[PDB]
Amino acid sequence: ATLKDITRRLKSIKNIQKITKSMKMVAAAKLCGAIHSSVAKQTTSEQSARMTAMDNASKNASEMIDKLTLTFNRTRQAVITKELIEIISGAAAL
Amino acid sequence: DLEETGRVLSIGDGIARVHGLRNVQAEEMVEFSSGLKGMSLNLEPDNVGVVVFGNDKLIKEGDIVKRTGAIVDVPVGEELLGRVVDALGNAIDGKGPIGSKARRRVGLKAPGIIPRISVREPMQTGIKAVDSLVPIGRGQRELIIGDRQTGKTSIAIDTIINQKRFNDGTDEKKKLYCIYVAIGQKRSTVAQLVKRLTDADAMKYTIVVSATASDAAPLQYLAPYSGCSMGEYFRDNGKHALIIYDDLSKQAVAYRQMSLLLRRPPGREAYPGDVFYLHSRLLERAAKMNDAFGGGSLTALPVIETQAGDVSAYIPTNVISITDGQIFLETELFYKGIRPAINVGLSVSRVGSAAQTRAMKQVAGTMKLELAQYREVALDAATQQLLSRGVRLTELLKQGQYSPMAIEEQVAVIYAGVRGYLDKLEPSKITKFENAFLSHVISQHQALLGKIRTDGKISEESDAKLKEIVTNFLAGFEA
Amino acid sequence: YFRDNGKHALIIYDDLSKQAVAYRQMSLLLRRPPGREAYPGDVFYLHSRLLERAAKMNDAFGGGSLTALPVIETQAGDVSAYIPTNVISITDGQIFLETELFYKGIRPAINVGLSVSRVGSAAQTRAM
Amino acid sequence: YFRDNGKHALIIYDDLSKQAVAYRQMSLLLRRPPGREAYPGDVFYLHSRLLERAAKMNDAFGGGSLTALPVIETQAGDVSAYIPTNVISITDGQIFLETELFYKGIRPAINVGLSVSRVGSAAQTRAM
Amino acid sequence: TTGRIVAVIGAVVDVQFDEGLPPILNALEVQGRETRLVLEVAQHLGESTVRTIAMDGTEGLVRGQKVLDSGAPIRIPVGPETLGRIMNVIGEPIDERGPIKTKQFAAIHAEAPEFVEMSVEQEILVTGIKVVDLLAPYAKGGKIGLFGGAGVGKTVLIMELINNVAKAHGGYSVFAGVGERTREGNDLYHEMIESGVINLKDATSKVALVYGQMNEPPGARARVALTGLTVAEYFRDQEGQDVLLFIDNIFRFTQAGSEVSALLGRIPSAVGYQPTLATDMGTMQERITTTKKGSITSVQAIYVPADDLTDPAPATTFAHLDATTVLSRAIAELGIYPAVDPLDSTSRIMDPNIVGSEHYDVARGVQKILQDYKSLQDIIAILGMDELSEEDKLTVSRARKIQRFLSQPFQVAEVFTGHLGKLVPLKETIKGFQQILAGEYDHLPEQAFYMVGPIEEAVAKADKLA
Amino acid sequence: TTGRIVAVIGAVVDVQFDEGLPPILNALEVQGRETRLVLEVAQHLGESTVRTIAMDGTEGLVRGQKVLDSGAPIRIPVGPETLGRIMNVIGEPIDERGPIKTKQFAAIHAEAPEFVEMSVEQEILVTGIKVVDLLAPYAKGGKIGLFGGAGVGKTVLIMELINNVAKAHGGYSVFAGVGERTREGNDLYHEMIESGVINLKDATSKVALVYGQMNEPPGARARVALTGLTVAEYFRDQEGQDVLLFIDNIFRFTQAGSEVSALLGRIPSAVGYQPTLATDMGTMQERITTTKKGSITSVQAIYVPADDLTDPAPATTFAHLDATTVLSRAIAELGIYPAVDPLDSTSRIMDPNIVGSEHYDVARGVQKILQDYKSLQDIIAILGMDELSEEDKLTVSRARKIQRFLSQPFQVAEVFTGHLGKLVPLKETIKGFQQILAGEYDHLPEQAFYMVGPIEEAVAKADKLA
Amino acid sequence: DPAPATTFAHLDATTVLSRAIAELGIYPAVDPLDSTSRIMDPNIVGSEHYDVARGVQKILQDYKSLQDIIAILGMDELSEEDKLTVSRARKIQRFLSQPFQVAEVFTGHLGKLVPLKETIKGFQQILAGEYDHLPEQAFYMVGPIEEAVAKADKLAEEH
Ligand SMILES: Nc1ncnc2c1ncn2[C@@H]1O[C@H](COP(=O)(O)OP(=O)(O)NP(=O)(O)O)[C@@H](O)[C@H]1O
Ligand SMILES: Nc1ncnc2c1ncn2[C@@H]1O[C@H](COP(=O)(O)OP(=O)(O)NP(=O)(O)O)[C@@H](O)[C@H]1O
Ligand SMILES: [Mg+2]
Ligand SMILES: [Mg+2]
Repeated sequence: ATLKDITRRLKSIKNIQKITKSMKMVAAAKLCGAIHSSVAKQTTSEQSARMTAMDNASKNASEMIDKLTLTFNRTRQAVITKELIEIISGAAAL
Repeated sequence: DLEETGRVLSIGDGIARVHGLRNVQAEEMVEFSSGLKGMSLNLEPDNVGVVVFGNDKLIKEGDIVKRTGAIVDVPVGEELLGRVVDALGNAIDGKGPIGSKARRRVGLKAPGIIPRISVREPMQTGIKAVDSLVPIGRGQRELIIGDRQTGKTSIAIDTIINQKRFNDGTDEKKKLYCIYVAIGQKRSTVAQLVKRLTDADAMKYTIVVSATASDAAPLQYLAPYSGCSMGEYFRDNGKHALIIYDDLSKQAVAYRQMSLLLRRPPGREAYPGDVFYLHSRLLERAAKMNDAFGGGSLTALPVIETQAGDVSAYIPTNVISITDGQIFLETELFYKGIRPAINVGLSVSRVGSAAQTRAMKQVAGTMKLELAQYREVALDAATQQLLSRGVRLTELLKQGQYSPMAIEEQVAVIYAGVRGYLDKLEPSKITKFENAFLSHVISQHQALLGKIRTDGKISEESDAKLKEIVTNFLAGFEA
Repeated sequence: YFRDNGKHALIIYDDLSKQAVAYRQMSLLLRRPPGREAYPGDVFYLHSRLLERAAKMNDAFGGGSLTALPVIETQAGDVSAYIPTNVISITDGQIFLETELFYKGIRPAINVGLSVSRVGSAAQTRAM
Repeated sequence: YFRDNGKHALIIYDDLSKQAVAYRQMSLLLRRPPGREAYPGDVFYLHSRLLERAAKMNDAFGGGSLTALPVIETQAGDVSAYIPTNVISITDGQIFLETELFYKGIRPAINVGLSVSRVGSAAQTRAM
Repeated sequence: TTGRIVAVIGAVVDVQFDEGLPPILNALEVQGRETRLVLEVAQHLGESTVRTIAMDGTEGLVRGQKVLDSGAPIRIPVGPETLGRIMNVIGEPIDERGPIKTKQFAAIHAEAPEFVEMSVEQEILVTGIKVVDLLAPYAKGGKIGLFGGAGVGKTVLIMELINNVAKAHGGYSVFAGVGERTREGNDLYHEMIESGVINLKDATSKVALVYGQMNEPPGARARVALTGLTVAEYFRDQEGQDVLLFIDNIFRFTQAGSEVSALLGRIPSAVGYQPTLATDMGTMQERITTTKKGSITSVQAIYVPADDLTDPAPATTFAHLDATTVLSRAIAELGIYPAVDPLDSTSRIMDPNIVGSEHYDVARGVQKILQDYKSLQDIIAILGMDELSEEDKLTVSRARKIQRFLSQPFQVAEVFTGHLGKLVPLKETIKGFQQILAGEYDHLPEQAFYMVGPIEEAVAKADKLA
Repeated sequence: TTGRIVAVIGAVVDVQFDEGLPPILNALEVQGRETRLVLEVAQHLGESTVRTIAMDGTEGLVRGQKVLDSGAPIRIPVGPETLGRIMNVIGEPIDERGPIKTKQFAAIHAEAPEFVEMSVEQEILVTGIKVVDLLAPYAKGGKIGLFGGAGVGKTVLIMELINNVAKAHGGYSVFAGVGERTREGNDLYHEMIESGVINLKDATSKVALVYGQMNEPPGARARVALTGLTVAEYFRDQEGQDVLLFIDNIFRFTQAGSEVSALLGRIPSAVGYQPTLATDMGTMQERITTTKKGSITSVQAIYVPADDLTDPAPATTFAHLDATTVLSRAIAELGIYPAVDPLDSTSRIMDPNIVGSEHYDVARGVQKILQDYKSLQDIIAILGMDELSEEDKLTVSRARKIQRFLSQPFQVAEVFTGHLGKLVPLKETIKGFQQILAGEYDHLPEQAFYMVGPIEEAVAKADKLA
Repeated sequence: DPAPATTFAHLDATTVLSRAIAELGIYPAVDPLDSTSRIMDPNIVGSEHYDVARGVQKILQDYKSLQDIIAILGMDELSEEDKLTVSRARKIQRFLSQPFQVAEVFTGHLGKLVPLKETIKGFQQILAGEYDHLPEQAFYMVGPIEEAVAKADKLAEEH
């Protein structure tokens, strides 16, 4: 963990999250899961699947963000705590 | 006179610097002018550091300090039952003096290897989920960990309240004196707690040591230890006790205050290096004595409050690395209605199996497995049959508050779900079915329950009959 | 002076962030007790007394005013940092600026969603 | 000694991290205030002082040399940590190994992506 | 006994008393100053020297300047005549309406009620505000976290509560402005005057104001919560009332604490707060509960640092809360007032064994219908609100009637809203929503439930608007 | 000469001497005490005063109390009569079986073997555990470390290793309990008397037990390891035998060191630890080793506080190991036991010239497919597995069967797995995997490879599933 | 970091280097979105010079916004309008790189030196859409905008 990195993945996954939710609606209005998958290996459906896919994808990102942020703060608190103990050890060493 | 006395050189930071006391013992109780008491913590060439067990603002430079000539100890005994006292053992329920005739140091070291034996007697919490999936044994330590407002305190209260059915018996070897320590909580909650305990007629076999949010750190720091000594009384004299340190998480931050105040170098999350010893020494004192030492025991259900369900946090993992299992209470399960919110897949009982009654073992043995298969898969007739069992068994482990069940009734209610007399029933009703089914068996089948309570086993004779009692009930069940 | 004489003055303190930095240096060099980010414990008391000094006086005192505009340099936008936190609270509102909005073309680079004056319409003629 | 007698010596400081560790321990028990992660104030000088001694002498000084391959250990792969950046910003480049390339089968686990030599061509024979 | 200042380092002052030494927490009076400069004792350094934290500037102080031991801690005026008045940290009136002529005085430092003095009964403090009383009841003698920045109805909900509790409970109220901004502190004063809660003429004032301005030192800002606390205690232990204590920004109390702590040179705990965090919060919070004599309920506005609920400050504060009133701009926009979020605001006491099974099932039904309607939003918009089964069309409708019935016109809004405020008794609210849930009032238009009082005014409003 | 206590702080005790100052490490005996209380001289403070560390509680000590200099460090019994006995830090028996009549005694402090006594012989030590056997084989005479977080798998593993290895061992073993659970010693003791590795009647016992559990004060837990260590050294050198030395949690040795370092007057290092963490540790780990005079197969359980492998403690422990078995909570939470990290456990013995190219080539096949699956987990969590090529899906699938095929039911855990224990041979493990990789079982379901012994039992379980 | 963050205000012009950029083999690794200058005013460099600069920076910021969108979708969803800017971003991005006389030993190419005016023209034209028929590579590591076309030609013939 590193505040710099977490902050990077959060932003990046918050972005992804936004784009996927947008795609779920477009689909709704109209990657499509295992649709093209099935027929090759062997609309209504196509959009169905795309709706579903982005949906889950949207949740899966939010559940991921929700977990990164906790790690964000835990780690945010830790850094402050670290910086402080360092600051005092030097003072108590004078 | 400076051999048994001393003047206070300074008072601030939470530690009182005493001059004199040339004869004090480290960890010795001392008395100030104001009647307040302390402990000799630091013996130095020109002074003595005294942890003050109470409001240290009442101590002023010059105050006389006297030796009690004793290493900190507290009153102990059966006379403490049904009472409420503070960390020092002083009764605080207005009901007057304590008839205590014995004392015991709070820092006694725990029993060694020799005097022990693997837990083996049931520590029936009366809680279905617990007494079946995470079976506690007398003498074991089972951490109760979870976030604020998850139901931790219940797991414990229902447990104490459960014992009553045993203590109002004749056989002292099945009774369970209880001890509830309150660390850092609000007085009102304690107030509300014993009042509750009183109504359930539990306080008579219960001691309640309290060191609330208003009490100086040291008091809270201390409390758990004192309640332990009291518990040890029963342990070492052949009796069985159950002490509940309602969250050490707060005894830890209370200790942290003294550590940071005594200028001890901050570590992980600012805690001192000894926040682990703090909890390991205390909890090592809970144990199951073998026959050559009385056969008694001390079971400790400590409570740890996690932050956002982060069991990897410092303290949470310490205690976990001390106790014999954890009962994880998930916030999401709670606000979702699953109460008790016991995250089974995560919880454990590293030592409660051998201690579990043969009755449960039978039904619950298959239930942990069926919930295993279910936890995995959660069309195809195969898995469809697994998901059905799963959501039913799950609703079974659902339980109310303040109403611990009897171990025989459990095997009865569980017995249902395991054999399958719920497959055809619908979820939303399983709970309505339970309350009905259980109140039915209790009333019309004291015998069967009695044979199971007495055989602690569901013999082939008890089984056949229990099958009947359930089949001929489904028929007359009003969806 | 203007605030007490019926006149109105707008004062701009370019980065109190830097001032704080100076205060700390003196604090730590005198050996006071260091806290978060090594800043002294009364660093907040440093900006609070300065920021309150601004005011819209009553017609009885002349009607004069001292409006303040302190500047806070954040790091990577961390506003949950010690001094930014401080000031944010001490003051009446915030006009948040940002690089992304900048090179994007949005100049001045103010974040209408994040910026906020608690005084709102109070100082906004009906025309506006 | 070799670098000063028209001979070439290759030195390997197998683990300056541990060296930094020991240095910190010593400094701590000499009662000098601690610092970042508790190391001394001059941990940088600890290594910069040692690595500069590596060098290519001219013909007037024998024309010999001393090349160093100090080895630095990172935790959770953080080339962006104290000591690690301390040395990096000293040596003329660096070879970075990663556990990820190691299991994929890339042994030696050298990640070209981050591995450079500030000598480059200057140090290669015609054919190669 | 007289002391002599021997050490001044910012808001910290060490005084040497040759003979009688002043206990910890004892207020000392600095001699030779225009205004009054109080120094609260904090430590006995030894050598007849004591350390302290000033309650106001320390510029001008000189080593040797005389200092007087007031004999006890900081005492302030208590009693009826404090209501309507704005009190300083040390008890001084700052509303310039002259002296605070009281016969009584009390110390800001008082141990919390003892275990026996404790109430064991869980009663619900009726506010008369539907959402509150129905979805997140205020535990009488309990703390409630007020969530919501500004411009969401905070100042209105605060006074209304002052009004209701006064009208339906006879108890007064105190407002401890911890770390208040002189500006909003002024705004609040007049906003209250023009609301009725404060009267600069006839003693009809229902609230006592106590302020701890930001320009005031950490020492000052730390004690205010107690000064205002001591004030409220009088009305509970002396007049047996069920007071209401408002601490706007309990956070700035905490922070105030850390700054004192640091100034005193103590080693910070995790995240830079004071080691004493929990105890600082303990000693004060615990002075707020139900006693045999009466009770004090307190609404404390809370600031979550970095939006992190786990940060020490709040997390240390959530240990003392029984409820949370969450204000929401999302709600305020829809025109729903109070903008209390019906799903984020909650209560510990919202348990059958406490609010009765009946009351429970109602609050639960409303929470679940809103939850159901909040989900549907997707489908409704996308998949179109045309393929909604019977059970799907009623939910959305009923939920909307509920959602709006959750709005209530405040008596303190009369001044501007031009509408008689309403104070709904717990009985009326339960049945009101109890029915809506049944469907008894499905043959009515939405606006019928918007901005009303008892369920009656819903139907009466329906016919008129046809 | 007589020394007197001049100061006591927890477990650090300053003793002043008037004549004859005890050298460092020298063991002083505190006078006037019920049970033997040893203090270990840690430093010379000057002014004829030494700072020591107590090996037991220091309650009751009084300044001026006399302390005697034994004239030598802490000496404990070593020899065959220790076998079957249980001893504490200072070598006193704690199994209620009377004195331990050994001829020789040994100081628990000693210098590590010299560079010329070092052994370079590498020879695998098959354990029956597919994951260890496969990816990071243990070495006879090697230093095996088992890292794991609170409740992940250290103990159970050490136990299984005592089952699968110790028993089939022709020699003496030494188990050192350090800072762990006392009831565990209890468990161990009685499990050994059962199996018979401990005999209380005939003198055939093969295990020596040293204990200083989490109930002990810092000075003890800080030295117990040296005691168990010293008892192992006798068997190795003064007898030239193959010695097994288990130590359940050497991390406790360091942790303990931190508690006392504080009190010793040492400025603290990173994360609060002591400056001497590295050295302190070295002077100990270096003694735990095989020489030319004999062998020591050491297995050390290592606690990872807060599950942080970068914590100075564990971090600093890796360099001292010949083999590392890293346990993961994330893996454990997926119900994979032993929760061994296939991608973070290492063995200096994982060398083709040593375990063969067939073994090494499969090991790397497994760490490659899992590594490749791990790099796909980023895509799987957002876009599911419909966004993976046909090739990808294939590896994901084989990884999942390999992951599971890595689990295994240990005898010591039958109660939690509900499966009869399994001891898999080496060839069988090589084979089992060569096959899953070659795609030979790409038709069987994942759940078929979970919790099974050889590959054959992966198939059986497949049919049953139908 | 305190050291550098305190050093900025002391400068009248800052050129920030970026590992990210260097990693894309672009040198000097100057960040176009984090390098600023006090004289970057239209009334000091004229309007033509200024507009193009901000025009560069903007299209480069827009391109960062599409980095995400295309990170999940692929290069086939952007309207012909957006995918057009992405294609110009790349070229403008690459045209910012430049061989240094001092860095011959590194790149292996002949360091070029560009006159101001030839630089503006250079980017003025690319932003215009003129060179949308030329491959990106044509703009990578060159001098004035011409060599681009020239290299682009040497690139056509080789294919
Ligand atoms: N078994 C249960 N069934 C239903 N409700 C329950 C149950 N256990 C607890 N609760 C409810 O949850 C609330 C508080 O639970 P509690 O026992 O205090 O949990 P906790 O984890 O100890 N939290 P706290 O002590 O407040 O930090 C009570 O008010 C009950 O309404
Ligand atoms: N091989 C295994 N098979 C099944 N369950 C296991 C296994 N290893 C560990 N566990 C589970 O994890 C629990 C405790 O593991 P244990 O061996 O005590 O861990 P530990 O590393 O010693 N942790 P601790 O001492 O608390 O720091 C057991 O109760 C099991 O439920
Ligand atoms: Mg609780
Ligand atoms: Mg273990």
